Amino acid sequence: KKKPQIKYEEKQAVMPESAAGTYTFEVQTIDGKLDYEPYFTSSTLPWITGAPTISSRTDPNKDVISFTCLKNKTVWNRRAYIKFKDKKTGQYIKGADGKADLTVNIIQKKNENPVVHYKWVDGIGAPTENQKIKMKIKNETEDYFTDPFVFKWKETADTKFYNVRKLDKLYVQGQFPSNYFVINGIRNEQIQGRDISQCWAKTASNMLHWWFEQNKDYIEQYKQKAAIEEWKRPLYKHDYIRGLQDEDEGKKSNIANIFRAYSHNNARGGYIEDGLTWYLYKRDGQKNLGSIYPGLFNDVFAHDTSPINIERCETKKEFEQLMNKTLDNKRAIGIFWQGYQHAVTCWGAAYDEDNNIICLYIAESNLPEAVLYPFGVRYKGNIYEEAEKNRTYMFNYALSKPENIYIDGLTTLDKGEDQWKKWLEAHQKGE
Ligand SMILES: [K+]
Ligand SMILES: [K+]
Ligand SMILES: [K+]
Repeated sequence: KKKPQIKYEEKQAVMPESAAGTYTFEVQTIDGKLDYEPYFTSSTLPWITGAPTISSRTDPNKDVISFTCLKNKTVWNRRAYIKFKDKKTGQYIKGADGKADLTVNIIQKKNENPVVHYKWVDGIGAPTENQKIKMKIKNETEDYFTDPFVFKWKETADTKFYNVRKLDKLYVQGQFPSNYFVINGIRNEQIQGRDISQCWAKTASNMLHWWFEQNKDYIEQYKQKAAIEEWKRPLYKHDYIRGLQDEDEGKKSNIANIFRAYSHNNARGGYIEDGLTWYLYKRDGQKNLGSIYPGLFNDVFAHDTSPINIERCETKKEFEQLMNKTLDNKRAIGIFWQGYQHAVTCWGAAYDEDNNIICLYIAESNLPEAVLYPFGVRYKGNIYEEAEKNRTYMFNYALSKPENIYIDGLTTLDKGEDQWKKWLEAHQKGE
């Protein structure tokens, strides 16, 4: 009497559709019918209902194994594993090489028709359908990314986000104006500013434009009530001119021009939070960041009352908690990572029906178009039984082979409403 065995060609994944259902695969039964029991390697996987079972043994050559899945609402494949226990010995059955356990890889396919909702940074509106631009797949082929959340948000006269671009990247030698980089400075001096490594400053400038717009009425009062230092008076405005051609980027943003003319362009880079501090209040660390120190609202804010925060994330739970808190608190968003420290601005996020964050809409100062670009959000480990670390990779749809960008954290800028309120109540009490 030969011992019956089971076999399965492991290179064959079992791939159920995204729909809910009971799905099957076949296990070969050799020399009879082994007494075994299938088991998922994790029993707490929420999208699998119960254990797998042997649902038919009528064919002498094969067993049918069944398992039941919930609908995959997400835009990612998801993975489970089935092993088999010999019921007499209690031991896991060996695979073809005789050493590894026999393991069947289950990969339930993604939702091809997700319902997506969006959350944008407070005060910048939301894209109209006419402002959403589909994206060609690059290798530019004539294929397009076809998932609805993959769009560029085109800047127009009517859009309210900010995306200041690096003049060093836009510049075409011999075609752009020779004076493309010239800036008229605070003392009406002419300065040539370069921005090739100023990712951090472009991100700070975008956030500062948003902050000056949000706090426009407070800043008007501040200019009328504070004893402003004479040289700083021209800095209490923000001009961001939409509709300019690339050759005119030097005229587009007074804030970006201040960083370009008076900060540094060190190839190591800088930090978003340092640019934000430098613009808004005095701190000893930023003493030598530039050749001037704007510190425009030190009467309102100090480091103790700071509207700037820095937080890190290393899991899907950490990233999503941070993003949702920031978006629900009317804060602007800078994203950083070590690549030199890289920095971009985030203006919003796309969500699937499970509230997973699936895409970010990014002002990238290194990228050429006057648009926000979609950066897809992906994970390499399980998102149901999360490991100690599950980095939130970012996928640049615009690039022809997108290297993985592990988000390190978020530098955020709050409106500072309580601080502004306390400042204003203090002046009216003295009046
Ligand atoms: K689930
Ligand atoms: K099980
Ligand atoms: K998964």
